[PDB]
Amino acid sequence: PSGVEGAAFQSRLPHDRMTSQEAACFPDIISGPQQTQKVFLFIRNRTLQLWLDNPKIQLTFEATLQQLEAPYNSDTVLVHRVHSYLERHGLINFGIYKRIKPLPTKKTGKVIIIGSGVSGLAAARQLQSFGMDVTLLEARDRVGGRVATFRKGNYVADLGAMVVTGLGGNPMAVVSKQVNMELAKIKQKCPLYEANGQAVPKEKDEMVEQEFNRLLEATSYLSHQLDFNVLNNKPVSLGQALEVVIQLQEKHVKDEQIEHWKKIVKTQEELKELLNKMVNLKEKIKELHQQYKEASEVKPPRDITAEFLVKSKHRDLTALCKEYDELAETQGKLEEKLQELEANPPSDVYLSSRDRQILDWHFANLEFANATPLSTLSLKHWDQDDDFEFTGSHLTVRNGYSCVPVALAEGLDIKLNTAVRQVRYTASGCEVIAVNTRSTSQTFIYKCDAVLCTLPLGVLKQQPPAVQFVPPLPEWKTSAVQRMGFGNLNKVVLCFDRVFWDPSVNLFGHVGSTTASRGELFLFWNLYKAPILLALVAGEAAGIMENISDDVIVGRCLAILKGIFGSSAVPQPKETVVSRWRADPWARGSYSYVAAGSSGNDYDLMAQPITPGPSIPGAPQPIPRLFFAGEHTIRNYPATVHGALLSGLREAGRIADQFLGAMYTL
Amino acid sequence: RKPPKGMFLSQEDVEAVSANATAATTVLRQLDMELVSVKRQIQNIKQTNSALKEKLDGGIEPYRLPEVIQKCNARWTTEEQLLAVQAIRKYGRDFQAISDVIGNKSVVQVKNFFVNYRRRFNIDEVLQEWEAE
Ligand SMILES: CCC(=N)C[C@@H](c1ccccc1)[C@]12Nc3cc(C)c(C)cc3N(C[C@H](O)[C@H](O)[C@H](O)COP(=O)(O)OP(=O)(O)OC[C@H]3O[C@@H](n4cnc5c(N)ncnc54)[C@H](O)[C@@H]3O)[C@@H]1NC(=O)NC2=O
Repeated sequence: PSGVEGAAFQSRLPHDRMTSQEAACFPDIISGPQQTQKVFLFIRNRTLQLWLDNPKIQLTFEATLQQLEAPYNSDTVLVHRVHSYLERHGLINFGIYKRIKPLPTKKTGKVIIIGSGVSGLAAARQLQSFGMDVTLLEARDRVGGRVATFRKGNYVADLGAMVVTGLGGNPMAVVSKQVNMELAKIKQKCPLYEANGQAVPKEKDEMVEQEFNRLLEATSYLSHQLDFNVLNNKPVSLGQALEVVIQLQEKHVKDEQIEHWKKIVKTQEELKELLNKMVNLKEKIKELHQQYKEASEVKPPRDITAEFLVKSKHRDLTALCKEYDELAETQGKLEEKLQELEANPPSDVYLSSRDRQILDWHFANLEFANATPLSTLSLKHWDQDDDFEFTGSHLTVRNGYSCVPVALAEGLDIKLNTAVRQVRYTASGCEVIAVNTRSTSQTFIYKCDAVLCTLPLGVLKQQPPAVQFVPPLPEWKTSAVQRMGFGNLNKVVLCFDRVFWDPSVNLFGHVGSTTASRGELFLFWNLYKAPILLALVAGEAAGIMENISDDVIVGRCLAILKGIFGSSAVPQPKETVVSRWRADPWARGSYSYVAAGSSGNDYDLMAQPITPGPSIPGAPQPIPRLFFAGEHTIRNYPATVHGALLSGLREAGRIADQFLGAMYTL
Repeated sequence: RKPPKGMFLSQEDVEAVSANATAATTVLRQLDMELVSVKRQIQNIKQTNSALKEKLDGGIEPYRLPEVIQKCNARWTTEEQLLAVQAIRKYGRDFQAISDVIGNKSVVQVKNFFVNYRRRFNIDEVLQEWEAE
């Protein structure tokens, strides 16, 4: 899409319809006449376009009105309302832009932001941009959180986020124009290599993959069409459902063999009855011919009865010979109908051990994409976010993804090495207690109007708690924290002195030996300028490999590589790095997934701010004080950088509305 | 509305494989045995039919009698009439058989005979005695 309508699309908005959010701010318009709505929609789409055409400079209300046409530029209170709305909710002027109107000299309100991850940073920038007092508290000695980038010499490899999942409607598409990211397209082609160290042929490869995709649609069919979602009170997982489907497919293959061989017996038994009748006829014929012969022995001239006997027996014999020939006829048809059915048996097996192994690689891939054993994913909802997939080729940040959080961090009050221990929120404001990660007995206290919590879900999950909430988070929030899944996936960075793999190939799989190890070093990435191969550890393997030393891991890495590329083409690696996200105390995992028994709705619960009780009893309902951003809070874009980024923009909007007032709603 | 084509997922089957933990492995074994059960039954009848096939060896070859090619006549030699009476006694209304025995009389001439020599050859009595067997 292009024009003003491309801008709406690129901003994840329907170009010809007002969103629920827009209805909330412009209820005069959306309940009003259709004419005004289209004026509104155009002004919105047009302003978005203007921002999108040039995201390196701030788009002011003046600049916007300047480039609008009659009849649209006539009503300025509308144009002003629209522009302000877009700016507030970070649809325009977000990320890193050059300001035209230098920041308000004195700030209003004070916000503490926990964590300088991307969601944290994105909010910080917005709030500071709205003229608020913002300070981020990061436990790590670096920004970006789950955007980690290994750097040494010229070796650059992301141990965290690595892929931009398409620029079509991606907020990262704007960020990429603002920040020097080197975006290289990822060539889709991925050759698999069995345990032996030799390629799967295109024959197999395609027939397994197509079976895999067939198997998924099947699970989708069990979920939505057969309502197969609860089993012994427990919510049905995807893994479960995939098994149930494979089983039913194995069952059917047998059902087919039975009914085919059952065709053989039914026919082979018709032949039996016929051969029996045939033996009994060659029996009567044998004896009847004897009698005719005995009557022909009585030499002429004979009387008429004796002549009759000869004639009679002759007729009776040719009558029985007619039948035997008609039965040798029938025998011929049935005897070939057997070589017919024995020529084409149905399928021998559903899948062989070679097949089931390649299919397991495809399962490993899904386990990687969701950073979790498929036995944990919700059947009904594991892909609830599919509709909001971006368009275009997936890309890599060739200069390392960290270039983004670092870029966003510029200009912000960030306290590194500062581990938040306790968040206290009350009717009259909040205080945050953090310590110094280095010498931990050294304590800090922060007073603020509001707290923005961007703590990873795995962190919020910690038992016993890493961060204490005073008063405790309400049960509706903590149940959402429990129900939700927070997965795990790890990366192995292999740095060499030379390329020894197909340089025109970005990714190539390794098929594991067992179901149990299907995610163990199952995939390899050739993405970077330097000679680096990156190796994924997904599924159940991810959680176990964290207990294994780097050498043992790199050993298996080299072994696999030798198997594929020849035992002497694979040298000893110059530099190696192994991630351990579940072990990492500031993550406690990689990213969230829709666990079985959760839904996309739990993500909304995560995003809902907390409003403390009143100080003095009988005093009015307070302002909300505790707010949440993060990958785990954005229903339509979970588990991603853009999603985090967007959630940060979301909360900054909401916080500003709350503490600076929304002038644009009148 | 429907599964992917060739995939089998009936409401009934789904419940059967999920009824317990190894109800999967149970049903897959019932069929594995049902197959082996039928498979040996195949070789059993294959064996039986092989023996029956060999007892039919040579066919009915040393038993066929060369073809009697004779032109259909209209007149009744006393011979032919007497052949007929006995054929009726042995075949009843099987005009085809009676025709084949007499050799040179058409299926209709046989039927004609029935009404012509009806009184003289007491064909009523002859036929009623054919039925008596
Ligand atoms: C669903 C698709 C997907 N999985 C995306 C990835 C992908 C995979 C496969 C194919 C294509 C793409 C994805 N790949 C990927 C790979 C790996 C290994 C991991 C771990 C993650 C990803 N993601 C997910 C994002 O990295 C993640 O959602 C955001 O970075 C999180 O930001 P925040 O919410 O701010 O938390 P955050 O970044 O963790 O920030 C929280 C901060 O709080 C700090 N903190 C914690 N505790 C305390 C405390 N007590 N006091 C103070 N501070 C504290 C902490 O240090 C941290 O800095 C990728 N996203 C993506 O867009 N592309 C990718 O390729």
